[PDB]
Amino acid sequence: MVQPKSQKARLFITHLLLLLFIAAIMFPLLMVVAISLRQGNFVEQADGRITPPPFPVLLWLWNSVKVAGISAIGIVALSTTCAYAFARMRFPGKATLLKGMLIFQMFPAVLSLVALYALFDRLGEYIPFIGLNTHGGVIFAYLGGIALHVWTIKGYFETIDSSLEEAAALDGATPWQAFRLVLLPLSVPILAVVFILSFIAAITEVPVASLLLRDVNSYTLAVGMQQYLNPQNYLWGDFAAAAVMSALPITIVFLLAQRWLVNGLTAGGVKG
Amino acid sequence: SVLGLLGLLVGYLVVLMYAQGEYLFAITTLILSSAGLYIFANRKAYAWRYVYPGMAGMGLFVLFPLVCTIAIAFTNYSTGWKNFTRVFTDEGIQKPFLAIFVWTVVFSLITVFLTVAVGMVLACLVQWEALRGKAVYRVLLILPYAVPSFISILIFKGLFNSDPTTARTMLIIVNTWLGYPYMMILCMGLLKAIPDDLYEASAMDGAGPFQNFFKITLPLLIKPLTPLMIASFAFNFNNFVLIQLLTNGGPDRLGTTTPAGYTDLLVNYTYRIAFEGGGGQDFGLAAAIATLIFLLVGALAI
Amino acid sequence: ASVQLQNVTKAWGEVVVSKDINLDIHEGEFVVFVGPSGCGKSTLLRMIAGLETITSGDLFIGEKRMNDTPPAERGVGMVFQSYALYPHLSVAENMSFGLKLAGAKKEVINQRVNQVAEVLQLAHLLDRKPKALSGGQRQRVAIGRTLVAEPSVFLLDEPLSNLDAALRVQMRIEISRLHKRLGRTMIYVTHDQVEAMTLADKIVVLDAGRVAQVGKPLELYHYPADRFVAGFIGSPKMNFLPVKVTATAIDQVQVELPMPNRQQVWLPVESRDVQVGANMSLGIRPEHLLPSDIADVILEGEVQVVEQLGNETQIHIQIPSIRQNLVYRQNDVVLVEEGATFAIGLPPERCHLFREDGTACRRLHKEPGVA
Amino acid sequence: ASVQLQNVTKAWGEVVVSKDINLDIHEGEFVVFVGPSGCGKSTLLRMIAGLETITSGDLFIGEKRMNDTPPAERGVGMVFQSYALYPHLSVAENMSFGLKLAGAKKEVINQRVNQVAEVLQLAHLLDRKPKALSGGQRQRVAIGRTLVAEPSVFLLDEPLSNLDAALRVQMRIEISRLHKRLGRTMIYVTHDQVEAMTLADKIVVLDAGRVAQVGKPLELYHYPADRFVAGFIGSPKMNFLPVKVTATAIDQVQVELPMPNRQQVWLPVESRDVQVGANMSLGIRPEHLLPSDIADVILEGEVQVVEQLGNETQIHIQIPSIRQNLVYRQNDVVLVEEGATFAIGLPPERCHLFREDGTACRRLHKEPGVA
Ligand SMILES: Nc1ncnc2c1ncn2[C@@H]1O[C@H](COP(=O)(O)OP(=O)(O)O)[C@@H](O)[C@H]1O
Ligand SMILES: Nc1ncnc2c1ncn2[C@@H]1O[C@H](COP(=O)(O)OP(=O)(O)O)[C@@H](O)[C@H]1O
Ligand code: VO4
Ligand code: VO4
Ligand SMILES: [Mg+2]
Repeated sequence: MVQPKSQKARLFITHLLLLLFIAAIMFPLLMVVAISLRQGNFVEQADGRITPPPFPVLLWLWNSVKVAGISAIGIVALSTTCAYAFARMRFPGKATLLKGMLIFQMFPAVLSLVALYALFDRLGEYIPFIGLNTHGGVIFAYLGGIALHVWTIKGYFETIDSSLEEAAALDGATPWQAFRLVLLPLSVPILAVVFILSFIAAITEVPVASLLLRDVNSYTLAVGMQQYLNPQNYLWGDFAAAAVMSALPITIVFLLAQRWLVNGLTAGGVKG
Repeated sequence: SVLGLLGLLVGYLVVLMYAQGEYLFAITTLILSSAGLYIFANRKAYAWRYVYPGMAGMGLFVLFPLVCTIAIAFTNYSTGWKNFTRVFTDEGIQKPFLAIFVWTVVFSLITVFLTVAVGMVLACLVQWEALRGKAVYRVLLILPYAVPSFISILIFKGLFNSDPTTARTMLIIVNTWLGYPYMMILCMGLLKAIPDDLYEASAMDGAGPFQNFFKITLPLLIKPLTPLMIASFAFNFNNFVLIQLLTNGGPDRLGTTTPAGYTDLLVNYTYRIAFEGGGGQDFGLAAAIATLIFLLVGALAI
Repeated sequence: ASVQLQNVTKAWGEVVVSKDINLDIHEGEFVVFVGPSGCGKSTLLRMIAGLETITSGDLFIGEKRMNDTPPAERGVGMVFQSYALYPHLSVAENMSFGLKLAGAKKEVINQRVNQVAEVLQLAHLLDRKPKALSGGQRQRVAIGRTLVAEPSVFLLDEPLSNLDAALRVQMRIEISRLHKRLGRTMIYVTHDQVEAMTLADKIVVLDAGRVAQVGKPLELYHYPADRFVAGFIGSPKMNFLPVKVTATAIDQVQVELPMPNRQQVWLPVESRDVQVGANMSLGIRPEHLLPSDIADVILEGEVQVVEQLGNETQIHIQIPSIRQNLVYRQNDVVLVEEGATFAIGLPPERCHLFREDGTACRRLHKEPGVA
Repeated sequence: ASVQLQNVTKAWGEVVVSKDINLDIHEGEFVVFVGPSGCGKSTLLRMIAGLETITSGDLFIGEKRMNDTPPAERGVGMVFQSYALYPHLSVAENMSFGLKLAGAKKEVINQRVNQVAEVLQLAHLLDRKPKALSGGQRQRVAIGRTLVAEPSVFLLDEPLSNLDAALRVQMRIEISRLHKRLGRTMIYVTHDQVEAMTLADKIVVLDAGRVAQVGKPLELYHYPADRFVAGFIGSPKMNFLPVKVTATAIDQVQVELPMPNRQQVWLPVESRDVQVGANMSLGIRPEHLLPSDIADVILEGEVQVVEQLGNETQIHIQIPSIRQNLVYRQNDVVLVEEGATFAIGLPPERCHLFREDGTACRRLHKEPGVA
């Protein structure tokens, strides 16, 4: 039997340890106590009464989820293409580009805010990636410049055996057809993982607040909670309600991508 | 011919760039347009055809803003080398600067080690088929990314109500709690790709769970995680205006003047001769110290 | 370890790949499993090792039930068909993994690894990742890993598939030496008749997930107990002829060949249950067919295919009124061209008689080398 | 498409896995590659297909340089050593992948896939992923992919390594029929002498990335060029007795046997480039050793190991003089126990002679078969 003896012991120890870890890392995330101090906060973000900032469920949550989904889809596509190229074909300057892109990946916002604000207010002319408050030009599909995911799909591509796409190429498939019909279906868990990471990064993105010109109506829920955080009152009992609301889309996206994740994809493929 | 008409519409814009007097913008847009058009039109550069969109997006997202900042470092914005001579002769904080950088690098190393270890262990545990509540367990485990990392500190401060060593320990533990799910998702993805036949052989060799992990799971995951570990090390080395509520005031571990703000990692140690341009809109000096930190961390990385 | 199996039945849902296997391997016995591709050999090896569950029946190893014992504590070692090689370790690390895990010593492990690499002719490739290797070298690395380990049971699974003839011979000699040194029970799965007939004290011939016969190699070659086993044992499959029984004696059955002259011969086979008029199935091995210079029925035919092997010539004759072609193995090089006439003699004493259901009438001829 | 390589040399860093290869394959030729385990057969195959890059030389396919041509356009279909199959596709999808990529019709795809699967015995497996397929079935799917394709060049890389005797015979027959029907170039790599001699129009033997000899199968068997090919073609390997020269006639050499009686025999071998007193290496094939009843010179010794193969008996004799064992092959079953004395005769007309370098003086004996 593959199942080992004394499994109940290891299973029980693992369950107890995981439960204790869950409690320890959930206690600081018990943010709902400040909300449920008064039930009027859920004031009344979900429905009813009047709240000076607009009802997050229909506006801020929707904007955040739309931006996150679009950015994640574009990021996944671009990163998977770049990683396939880098990992499994040759072109001059490849190594130099990898080392460069790694170095230029890392940067703080102390330069980002001024440089990107200059970029946006210099853009000015008419293109769909409108620099100023757009909700469709900034952030939206414009978070696309990513290095971690390019590296991640590349490294995953290095794991998969090459002989599969070698046989595909020997069958007359162009590299595009091979990449579409062999490499991606066996590499789909990494696309799921990177999609998850991109969605969470886009959802919880407080910096790059280029939507400040139009700061009441539709814009990102992160900047919305930042507006909730006001110096002269430090009002939090309703501010954290938007955070607990934004806890939901990540859970839903994680479950949807969980339906994708699977092991043993390259099972029984090649010998040796 | 369709890819040729698209260039003209882009090419019509390049006139407006020169019309508005922004020669650098005109140069960048003409360069990118010519590169894309030629790469697509010529059939020989298939790999460059695959590479161009991502590289161009990366350029316009990071590289141009970064080089603009380095250029700002060489002008007053209120110069060439006077700001760099100043930051070199910055003796008033030079001795604290070295020690602050040392503590920052030690802190980043220990926190990236702890984060990777915790994430990998949890991903391997959830990978187990004998575990029953896999889905609920892993969703509750990823949950710590729900907070946008701006008031998790506030609730921590509310639940905790001195001892700069304790401040450092709280710093490290809050980074681990806030960053482990990233490495856990990464290790889940990378654990999906391990062939099971190696585990079969290792079991044939008498390997238990711990030995099996340390011998097959760890070495096959540490290899694709190395670039990710380096990047996460850089991210845990430098920070910005976000997740800033730990250590309200100045802990003064190494004579550091730290605000009501977290991540003292060579940013809050210098906020006032820095931040919004040295506190008095000296963005030239701010960009100069930013260029210095970029240069030395790049030296460390290689 | 006296590996024993009783009513071991496997099932992948509804299909059954192992049906009532009752094996019995004594301590320190060499047993070889041979069967048609997909009979269940690898599944049976895994079930013995524990890589796959046993649905019903009892598996005994060393007089201890091992149905639910984990594969690590089973105390067995297996050579995988995919070689189960670690990609992230050199050849030395791959072969020394087991001894390093089981209480390493830093000198005896090194000595054992160097000796095994030397006797596998793997010295110069001691520090190369399995990517930088050939198929034969990978298979030999798996063999060396198993040999460096000292398992109670050696579960070798086709370890000589990607090797030239001289290397196969040397590997067989080395495995025989290791067996005669250790005295450990070993189970060997192979598709080579030379390997099976050489390295065996007992052979098991699987067929669609069931045991067809068990015995000595000479017993299997000389007195096959089933039509399938008789067709399986031997590299050129034995020529089978449909035939009608005409009369039965006390200890010999006479039969009537389907050729036009319908000559009848007396076969010294068991007469029990043999019914006059049954549609039998005569079988004669290609090597046993004598040239036509012997007074006999003489199956004259016409040549179709001549295969030259250097040391022997294989002639396929299309006998009239015969669906298949009799295969004839003459010694040395014979210059016979296609479309020519050829005749062969049928030894009465070398013929196996098979009934309609596939069973065999037991032969009554005392062949040499079989007790 | 004809395949010809001109001074092709591939070097992995320092290691020269292929050195100055000069092969020429005409249209419709069944060239079979044999050699030691790791001499460079698979590397040559991959470099012909284009998966590897040659460090020198030129590779012509259809009289056009293909050093820089990608694998798609070369028109080479290869059956891998590792059964390179797509695990996310069932058997039918795996086989029809190439046709679907070619954009053929569904009806043609289905008809041809069924046709191939019928002869490869996979009809009931036609709806399964490779994870549930045994090793032999995986190999058969690997072969069937190229079979249902129609590439101008067939690169079969050890295709029948994990198949039983009868199934391997059937696969040989089907592949030979396929080649006869089509008339396309097929390069075959095998470790089966039966396969090589029964399928090859021309055999190529490699040795450490170097071509040893190229010619007909029986030509290789009868007149080997060097010691390596002489000991490699034919199993078991040929016996080798170091000898000393005494007198060289016009067309025959007198070697002095190392026995204490110093019997000298005249070998009908080329007398060019041999000096009186040189130290040559005599070689006699095992199957050609004669019984001691009728012979001129007898090589008396004692039996060490006797292998009973059923259709034949192999006897190892320890001669007091030569250190090796004279491997002897006798037809049928002979009952000789170990430790008993045994004497065999040496037929002078059937022995090869070799120099210390390795080159063999050509035999003056007109062996039958070879022109
Ligand atoms: N990547 C590699 N680097 C160095 N040597 C290699 C590499 N791959 C194979 N070799 C060696 O080079 C020779 C080529 O043989 P191989 O590629 O295994 O195929 P084959 O044995 O069928 O010719 C072998 O000795 C092999 O061990
Ligand atoms: N998961 C599975 N489900 C159903 N049938 C299987 C499965 N795996 C293998 N088989 C089939 O069952 C038989 C078992 O053979 P296999 O497991 O391939 O090993 P071997 O051929 O070495 O005995 C084969 O016919 C194989 O195709
Ligand atoms: O791929 V091989 O080393 O068996 O010629
Ligand atoms: O179907 V196999 O006995 O070659 O694993
Ligand atoms: Mg098998």
